[PDB]
Amino acid sequence: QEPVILIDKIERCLVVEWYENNIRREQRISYKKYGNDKAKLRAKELIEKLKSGITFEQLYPDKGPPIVRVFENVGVYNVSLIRDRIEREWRVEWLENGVPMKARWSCKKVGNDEAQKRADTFAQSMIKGIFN
DNA sequence: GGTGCACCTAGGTGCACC
DNA sequence: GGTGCACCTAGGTGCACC
Repeated sequence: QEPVILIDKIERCLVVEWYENNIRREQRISYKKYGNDKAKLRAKELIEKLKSGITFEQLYPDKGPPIVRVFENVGVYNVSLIRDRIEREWRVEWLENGVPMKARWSCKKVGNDEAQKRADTFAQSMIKGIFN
């Protein structure tokens, strides 16, 4: 169930295959392009990142569903953090007095990193109990 | 036949420009 | 302040050399 390096001599590429929950996911590294030494090193780098706890989506957000829910229904307020590729924005959803509410930050303005930082700071500070 | 450098392309991304 | 559209990187492959 740990991440593993596979060889595809027909495609002339490595394949780093690992399992999250019960789903398998692979990432190809062509040694036709990168070469044997570089490919093995970059695959090691990805192995290191997966050892750190990084998930699939934060590595390849381009791949997967358009709307991704980082977490949802967090106890009270049912706080949720969402990444939306269609509208290219970071959103937070919660329930204040049984009322659905949401905020959004664009990525076109500040970028993926700052938009995630502001949405995360907003959401976790909401869980701390200091926002209206 | 195997290998990897050198190009090429499509699509995400975020800055500049008002 | 919001967009358009100039960049950038990843992914794919031909092509002289082992």
